[PDB]
Amino acid sequence: AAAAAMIELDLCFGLLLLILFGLLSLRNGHVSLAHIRFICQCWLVMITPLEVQDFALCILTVVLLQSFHSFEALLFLLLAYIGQLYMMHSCNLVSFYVCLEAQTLCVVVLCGLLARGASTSFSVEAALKFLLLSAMVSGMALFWFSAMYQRTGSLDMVGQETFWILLVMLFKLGVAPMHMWSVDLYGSIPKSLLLYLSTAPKLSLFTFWASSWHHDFSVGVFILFSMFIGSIGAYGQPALRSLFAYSTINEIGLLLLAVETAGFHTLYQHLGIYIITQLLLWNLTDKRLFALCAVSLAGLPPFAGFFGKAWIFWHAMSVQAFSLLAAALFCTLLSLVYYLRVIRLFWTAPVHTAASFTGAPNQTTLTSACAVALAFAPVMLVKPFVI
Amino acid sequence: MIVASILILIVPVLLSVAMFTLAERTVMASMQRRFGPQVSGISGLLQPFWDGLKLGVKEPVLPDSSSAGAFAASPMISFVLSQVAWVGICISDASFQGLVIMAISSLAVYGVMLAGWASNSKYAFLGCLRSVALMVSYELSLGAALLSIGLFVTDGTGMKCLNFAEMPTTPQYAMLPLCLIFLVCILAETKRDPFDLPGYNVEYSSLGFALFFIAEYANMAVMSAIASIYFLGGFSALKITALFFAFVWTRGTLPRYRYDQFMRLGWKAFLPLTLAFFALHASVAI
Amino acid sequence: YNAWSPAQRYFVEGDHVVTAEASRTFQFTGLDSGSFYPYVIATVIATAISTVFIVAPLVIAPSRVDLDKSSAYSVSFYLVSIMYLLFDIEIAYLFPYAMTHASLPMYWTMNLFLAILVAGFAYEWGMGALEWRE
Amino acid sequence: GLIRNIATFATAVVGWSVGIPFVVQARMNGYVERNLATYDAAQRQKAEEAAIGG
Amino acid sequence: AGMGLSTGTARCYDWYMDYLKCMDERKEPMIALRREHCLEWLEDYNECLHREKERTRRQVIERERRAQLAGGSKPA
Amino acid sequence: TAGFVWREVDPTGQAKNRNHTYMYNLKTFGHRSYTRRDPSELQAAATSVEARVKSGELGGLSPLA
Amino acid sequence: GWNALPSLVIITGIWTAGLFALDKVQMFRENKPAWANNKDGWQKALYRRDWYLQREEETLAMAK
Amino acid sequence: YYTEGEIFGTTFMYTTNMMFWAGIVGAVAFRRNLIILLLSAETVMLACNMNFLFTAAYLNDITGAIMSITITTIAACETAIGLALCVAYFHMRSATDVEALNMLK
Amino acid sequence: SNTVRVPYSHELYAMSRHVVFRAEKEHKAAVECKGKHDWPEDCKPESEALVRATNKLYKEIMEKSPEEFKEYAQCLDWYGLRFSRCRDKQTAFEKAFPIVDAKK
Amino acid sequence: MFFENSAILLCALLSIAVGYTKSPFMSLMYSVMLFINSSFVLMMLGFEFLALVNLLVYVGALAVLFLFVIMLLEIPATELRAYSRGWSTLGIFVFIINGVFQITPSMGPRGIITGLPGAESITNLGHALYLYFADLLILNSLVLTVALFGRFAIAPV
Ligand SMILES: COC1=C(OC)C(=O)C(C/C=C(\C)CC/C=C(\C)CC/C=C(\C)CC/C=C(\C)CCC=C(C)C)=C(C)C1=O
Repeated sequence: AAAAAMIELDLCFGLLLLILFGLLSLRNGHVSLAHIRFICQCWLVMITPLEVQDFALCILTVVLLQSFHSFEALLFLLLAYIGQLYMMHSCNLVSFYVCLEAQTLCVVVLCGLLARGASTSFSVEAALKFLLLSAMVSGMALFWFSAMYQRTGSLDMVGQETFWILLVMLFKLGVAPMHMWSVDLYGSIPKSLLLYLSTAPKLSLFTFWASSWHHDFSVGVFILFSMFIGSIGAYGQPALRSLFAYSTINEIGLLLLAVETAGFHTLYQHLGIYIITQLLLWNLTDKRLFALCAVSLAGLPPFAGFFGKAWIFWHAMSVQAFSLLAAALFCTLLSLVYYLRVIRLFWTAPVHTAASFTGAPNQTTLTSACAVALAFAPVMLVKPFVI
Repeated sequence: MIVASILILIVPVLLSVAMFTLAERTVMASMQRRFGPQVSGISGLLQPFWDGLKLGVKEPVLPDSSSAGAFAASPMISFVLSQVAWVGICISDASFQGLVIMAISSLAVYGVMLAGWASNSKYAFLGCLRSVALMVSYELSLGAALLSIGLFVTDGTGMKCLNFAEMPTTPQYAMLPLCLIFLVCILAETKRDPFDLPGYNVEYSSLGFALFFIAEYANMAVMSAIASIYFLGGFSALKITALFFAFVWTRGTLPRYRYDQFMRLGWKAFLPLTLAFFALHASVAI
Repeated sequence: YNAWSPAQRYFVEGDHVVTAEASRTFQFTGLDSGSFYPYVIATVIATAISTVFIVAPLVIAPSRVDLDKSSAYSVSFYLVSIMYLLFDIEIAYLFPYAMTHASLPMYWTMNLFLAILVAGFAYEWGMGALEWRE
Repeated sequence: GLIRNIATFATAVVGWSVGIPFVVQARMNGYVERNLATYDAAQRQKAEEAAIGG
Repeated sequence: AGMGLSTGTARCYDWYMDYLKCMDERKEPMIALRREHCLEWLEDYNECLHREKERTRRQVIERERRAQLAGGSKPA
Repeated sequence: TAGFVWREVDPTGQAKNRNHTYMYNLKTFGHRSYTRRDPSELQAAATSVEARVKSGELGGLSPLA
Repeated sequence: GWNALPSLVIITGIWTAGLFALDKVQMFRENKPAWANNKDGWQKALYRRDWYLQREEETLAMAK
Repeated sequence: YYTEGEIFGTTFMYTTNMMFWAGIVGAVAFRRNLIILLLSAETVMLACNMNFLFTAAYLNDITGAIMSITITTIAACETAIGLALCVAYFHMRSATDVEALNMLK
Repeated sequence: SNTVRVPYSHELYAMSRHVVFRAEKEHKAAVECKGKHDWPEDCKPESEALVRATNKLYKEIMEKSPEEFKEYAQCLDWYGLRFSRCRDKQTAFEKAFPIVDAKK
Repeated sequence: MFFENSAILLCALLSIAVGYTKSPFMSLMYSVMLFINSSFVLMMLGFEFLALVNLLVYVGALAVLFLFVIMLLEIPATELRAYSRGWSTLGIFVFIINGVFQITPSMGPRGIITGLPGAESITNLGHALYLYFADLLILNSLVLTVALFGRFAIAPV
């Protein structure tokens, strides 16, 4: 009986109808597609199950779709969402491989498609490098899956070959020293895909890790590499895109410290606060709120980034992971300097914000002003909330 | 015994290719109210042999600006693939024989593209891509036709296959439009009329050129045998001759398409028709 | 290939079976059912014949050196090649369906597969990508 | 030249077809030797545990 | 995922099912603690898979056969 | 499914958490088990077969001479 | 026309004689007129068992 | 000590291991173009596909064949997209680079 | 060791109709034993009984109707064990040797 | 079994040869030889249909796209530092260590395995693809859809 699979049939039927509707709308010469975007958001809601993580991903992708305008980009983001959703439910390396590869192909094509102006060739260059680096990591995953399949005779993810699969997962999160594909991507690709790349796949992969993964090894050297390299790199790079790429490497090192000491509640709290800050960061038009992102990414006390860092520090001290904790505290002391550089650049400066001329007047002030109210979330964060 | 069987197969293939190219000349002449080759031997029966021997003592032109290995390799690859496809027709018992021959005929594209890469002509590079585009475009309709054919091929034990000895010995009346599409696809693969616009062997002389034409006529005979197996209830000598006569008859009476015209035909007419027929036959076969 | 174990020889003992297998004639109704071995021999023999065709006019033909005898006398292909690649993969997927005696849920799964195929194809048709004007 | 390249390819193919099976044979011989050492050590441990384990 | 290539199931599927049944019937709060009590079924499943111990026995018999022909070449 | 799993909470609490791979394989492919035959039955059946051979209602072990 | 008849007759005769000769040769190799049939795993197992038992019958014949 | 089947199996596994590392390393080591890098990625995929098919025959199991079909699909899609991007980048940067498709120079 | 074998595959196909109508109890016992016990040692008497019951039947046919059985088995051998190509030989053999003992 | 083992070992030689040569055309020719030889290797394992899929997809379809791209984009620069710059000794050392000596093999502690031919059943494959792995089949279709749309969007205008 197939009566337990109506959501899958609904997914496929919705894709079949959406392609035909997008074709009919384009035969009329419509230069805007807000109706297509609303149908895409409805389809996103209709295929998502009733778990916390699934709906967090769903609501995140509904918010992200407001920064994309063409039909093909919307289709690629939907088919990347299918991989992102179904990776959280993957209990093998077969589905794991297919979901990861679908996401990689969608990201590569979007990086090629959306570039404009003088930065087109730089974006295509960085997309090619990302594709080549992704191909060999995919080959490593397939090779060691074949080794595990031959040794165990089954699809269980146990044994020594899980160390290389773990390295595949660490590549997909931009963990140093395999971090330079993300550093290349941050310097050229436009802001909407940078917003997409810093939020949704990290959530999808960490939920797969929380749900169906065990390894008998450690990730401590990659924690050290990510934290020290990210902090020193963001201290040393004057371009703002490289600053935010290296600060992202530092944040993924903190999330790996939360993974390594168990306690995924602190991981989920810090990831949620980080995702809301990212949603504020890449949609800013008034540059004074760039200082709020700075004080809430430096871990300064009353804002929500402090709470996200401080439960990670608390659980690390609870299980006595002293050396990694000391390295994390040193890199936190270093991170403050370049977040202060951000504050010097964009707060202690005269205010200029250009008006719109061709309509759409400051079109994402709702989301940015809503996400700035991360100064009111700390009242709920101090309680036993995320567990 | 396998080497003996293969050589005993190879002999009538080459003899038949010589007689096909003579019969094409003479039938094309009879439609045009003339005679065709009659002087060269009694009833002209030595003309292909003297063409082959004339090309044998002809000077081989090796251009000293090309890559000699790929230039030599292109007609060898074409000829070898034609002979191997004939062996797959007659000296095989494989379960997926039609898939084997489809795979071999998909390899035949390489001789055209190696000739296009090797010779340093401006329009050989221009025409090889067009010929490859035509063959590539009609291979998909051939594959979907094979999908429609294989839905009804079952052996005695109940297993579905593409084995030629398990095909029925009666004409497939239910698949007449698919048979017509298959025949026009054969015409498109062999670059005959009305798809003969693209040539690629403009720099070849003597026995490399002879290898090109032997490969072309042998591939035509392969596709004729395949169509007679799939649709006409078996492989026979009379069916080979009748289908060859039909191809020459079409070449006598029709003009050719432009490049974009047969591209639109193959990508907007033949592929949707073969896929729709596959869906209908799958609905019937349940 | 010859069998290397008593279990592979149906537990027949002796030395007559080993020599008889190593010096056997090829037989589709003996030990070599569905074998694909004549395809390799055909390649070797036809390569020999075409090499003899290549080499022979270098001996029995006239030749004259001249500097003029040794001289020369779009994105749609990208579309065709990539579309042919994807459609060939799809037909290869459809082939295990046609080789089975499929039940009704198999039929509806296959039709969902074909529907996704033809939906992408019809989108590229409607946007004017199969009109080969350029 | 063409004859030089065909000769070099034929030489490389024949040399690869004769040389690599010796590498594989040496590797398999090393694995057999280490496995036999492991078997003997396991038998020694079993005898020791039977001796002081009753 | 345990379906056979030419048969209904794989050739060592039932050994795997024996091991998983043993793991199912234990009550320890950790998988690593439950694994210590089902090591015999895991060993039999690994012996189904790769036959390392049968190969080891044949290697030992071959070592003795090569020893009884070099050190012992007794003529009649 | 063969590569995906979905987890939902029992409203009543009367469901036992097991390995979903083991449960999936039990429902999909089953599990075959066997037993060793008791030796007394083996010698009894061997004696009966020997008696059937001797009394003449059983043939030989080969069709040849 | 009458000039096109001899080549068309010769093609048929060539293919008839060649197929007859190839049939006789492969019939001598295989000794049964169903060698080209499709065979599944059960039929392959049956043929391989038959071949090995024929070899065993030959081995046992040269001992009496 | 070992049989002909064991030689055949160990030779297969040694061959595929050297194939995998050849595809991973060699075109980068010889400082080749992006087109040859994509070809070597196809070599990596072929090594994994051969390993899966060998294991599927070895265990009498279906999962290797499923993985084989999936690997062919994903590898061809990624290769086609990469070649399209290579052509676009070459046409964007050939006016000032000449050797634009070689990033290992 | 003793040589144990059953007739050739075309002979087995030619005699397969008599096996269930004349050696049903050996067939039942062999099927039940292989269902219960996996080790080949544990099902040796029933295996031996089924082999001997097949060989005794093969000895019966060659005493009563050898030429009809030989031509039918040769026909099955020639056409790749396809029953649909040897209906006349099958009818002649079953007429010479009935599947069940008629007029009893 | 000399020719079968030699045909198995030839695949690694062709894998090295793809990157070793300086001509891109010759690299593609080596790859075509490798895929044909590997399709014949897969048929030693008993796979008839999947070897034909290997041939039909990789040699028939993908290598044609490779040869079109190479023939459209490669003006001869083999002298232009493709010969004059050589190769990387560190990369060659990595290849030797990992693929010749094989310090981290896929079989791990095991060193000997018995190769066993299979018997491919396409009825089993059809049942598996269209009943047991149907969700993976549909997601493969979605990946092919991504490829088709993405190529047609990325085609240089
Ligand atoms: C309008 O279409 C046509 C063309 O344009 C496409 C042509 O170009 C040609 C001319 C080209 C020809 C005939 C070349 C192709 C055929 C060949 C080489 C014949 C092959 C025959 C063989 C191998 C058998 C002959 C050899 C024998 C008998 C061996 C002899 C040995 C001894 C005596 C010892 C023709 C006739 C034609 O109609």
